[PDB]
Amino acid sequence: SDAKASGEFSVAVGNGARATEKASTAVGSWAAADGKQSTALGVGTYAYANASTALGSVAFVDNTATYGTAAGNRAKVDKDATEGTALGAKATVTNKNSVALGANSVTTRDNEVYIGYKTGTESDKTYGTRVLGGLSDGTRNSDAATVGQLNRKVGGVYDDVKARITVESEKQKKYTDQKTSEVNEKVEARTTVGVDSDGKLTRAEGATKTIAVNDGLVALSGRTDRIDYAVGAIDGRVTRNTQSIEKNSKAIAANTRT
Amino acid sequence: SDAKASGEFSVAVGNGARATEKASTAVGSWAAADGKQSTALGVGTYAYANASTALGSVAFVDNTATYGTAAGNRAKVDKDATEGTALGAKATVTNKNSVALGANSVTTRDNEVYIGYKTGTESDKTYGTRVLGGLSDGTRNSDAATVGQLNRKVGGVYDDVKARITVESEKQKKYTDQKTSEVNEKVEARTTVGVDSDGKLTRAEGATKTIAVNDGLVALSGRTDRIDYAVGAIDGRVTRNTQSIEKNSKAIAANTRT
Amino acid sequence: SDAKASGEFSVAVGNGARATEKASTAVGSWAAADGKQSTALGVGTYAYANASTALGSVAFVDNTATYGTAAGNRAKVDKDATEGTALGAKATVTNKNSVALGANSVTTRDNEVYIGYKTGTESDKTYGTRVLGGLSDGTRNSDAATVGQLNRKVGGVYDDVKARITVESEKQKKYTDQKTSEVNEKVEARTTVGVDSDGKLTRAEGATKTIAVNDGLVALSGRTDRIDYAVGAIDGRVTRNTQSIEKNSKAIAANTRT
Ligand SMILES: [Cl-]
Ligand SMILES: [Cl-]
Ligand SMILES: [Cl-]
Ligand SMILES: [Cl-]
Repeated sequence: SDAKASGEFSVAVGNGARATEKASTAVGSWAAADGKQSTALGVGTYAYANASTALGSVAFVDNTATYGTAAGNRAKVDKDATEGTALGAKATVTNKNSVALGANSVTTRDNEVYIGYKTGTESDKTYGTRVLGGLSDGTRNSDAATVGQLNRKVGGVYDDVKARITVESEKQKKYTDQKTSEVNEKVEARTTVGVDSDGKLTRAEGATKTIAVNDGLVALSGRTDRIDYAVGAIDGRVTRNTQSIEKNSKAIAANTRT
Repeated sequence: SDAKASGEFSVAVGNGARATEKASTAVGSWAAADGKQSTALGVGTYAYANASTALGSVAFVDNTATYGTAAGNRAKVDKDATEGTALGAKATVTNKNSVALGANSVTTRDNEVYIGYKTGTESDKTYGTRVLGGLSDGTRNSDAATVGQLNRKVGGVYDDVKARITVESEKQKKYTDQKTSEVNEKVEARTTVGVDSDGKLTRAEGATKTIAVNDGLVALSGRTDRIDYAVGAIDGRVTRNTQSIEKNSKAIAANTRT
Repeated sequence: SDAKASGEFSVAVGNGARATEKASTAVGSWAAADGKQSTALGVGTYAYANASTALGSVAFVDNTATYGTAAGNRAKVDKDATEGTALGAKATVTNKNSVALGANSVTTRDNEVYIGYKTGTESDKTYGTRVLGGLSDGTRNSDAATVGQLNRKVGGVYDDVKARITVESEKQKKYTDQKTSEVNEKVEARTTVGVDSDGKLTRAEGATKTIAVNDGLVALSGRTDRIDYAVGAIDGRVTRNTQSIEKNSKAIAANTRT
């Protein structure tokens, strides 16, 4: 039917191609550039929105998707996805200001770059994921962190925590030793007595022989037992002496004359 | 005025289009491909640098930006941005070997991929950011780390640290018990005495009754008090007996005759 | 020789250009679009595979690389790299369903986006890396984590671990104090005696003066020494008294008459 270049500055090349708005360019049979400053390249390629660019056969930018850019066979920026950018065959942008990066890629949120993709004939999953490589370590808060950075950051903190736990355990050992020692000092100061050359108990301070207070008590109690017996035995003797003395006095008096 | 294809192998299509260097291609009214192996597609699209490619109306590659690639309406690779790549409408590359990815995107450093973007009519911020989705977990040090990886790596270390702190606290409990027990063993060994059937103090080892050394001392001191009194009382009696005996002897002698 | 548009819906523009399959479009001298729905733009640009798109002079998609998309001077999707996407001058995709993003970029794995690149005249390294900026914090497990997130996540756990170590050290202090105190209570209960107004030993409970059991034992042993001497001395006296009494009795009897 065409080619028909009806817009100002417009160019249309190929059978059926049409460029119908100002500054539109359509190149490829049946391509259509129906937006202002729109560009369509390839067969059946449609750049319908203002400022849209569709590159590759059957690439598509919806007429509502102002500033949409689609590159690759069947790459698409869909309804309401203003400023969408689809990069790769069969990539699809369905969100504003987002990027579907890679063949078969999709978008899921606005203001997003998405590198996951519609899986084909072999996955139970709806979307597959892509590994992202070739990164320098991020420096800014909004830079991507690498696996290397993650490991080093986590490893460093892990070693620092190991180290702190060590210091604290040593502190607790030292503490218990000093606190336990305090009580041991008291025990030692109060529970021993020195023993003399002749067995006399003395202050433990700088003494040759040393014994425990309980042993000293047992031994001293034994001495007391002996003394206790003797005192009772002597008492009996003294009583009998007294009685005999008074009996002698009486007899002396009787001799004298009573 | 044109179209003018003056370079070797050059092609120019559209009113005013020009392709002026070897292997240049300009397609679109007023497009210009002025670099060697340069390609311009769309109205007013300029590929000025050697090996530059500008795709979409008003896309632009500065003549100094050798190897610059710009795709999307108004996408631009600017002065000195050699090997720049602008992907999306109004994307701008101002750094060497960098990529402005997405509509409105910019670059800030050389050797950078940048997915942040010039914000429009509604932000006090100069640049907005984009969330990046669809990643497989990175495996290499220069791979991107995912949120999933970050959480699992940090969570695992966190649990490991919990576990270590537990082991160490239990070690400190066990330690204090054993150290505190040592002193308790000493206290117990030195501060008790066994008590006999008849009250005799003995070694605490395997004794029926047991008392504390201080109680034993108090009780033994009381016995000593009693003995102390008795010894003094007996002494007085013995003194008086002696005096009476000597008096009797004198009287006996007087009876005898002195 | 050409231009030759021999495919259905095909368009070829430029000397030697050829579009030889259904829905193929070749624009640029010596360009070739030899795939179904293939599109080649620029001088010597080859879109050989079905559904391939090659944009920029010398851009190339291998005939086996179905759905390959290459944008930029010399950008290439190579043998067997089906669904490859090369974005930037001299970018090369050698893996299925992968993206070489940026000038000089490469791919290393299938299902990968790669932003590292072949270094040129000044590196001993084969591949350079690119910093990735402009990210919003990831929310999903497959979102990219930012440096900001990594730091905050790691910092928060680090503070939490600090805090836990503090609590546990305080627990160990409190524990040792209470356990050490228990033994101190026992020591104090068993190792002191009260001293009376008149020196009498009593239970330490609510006493004016207090002394240690070992000191009390030493002092009590000294009293016992004194008593021990006295008992022996008194015994000698009592023996002598007895002997004198019996001698007096004998003399009294002799006086009486024996
Ligand atoms: Cl005694
Ligand atoms: Cl006597
Ligand atoms: Cl007498
Ligand atoms: Cl007489």
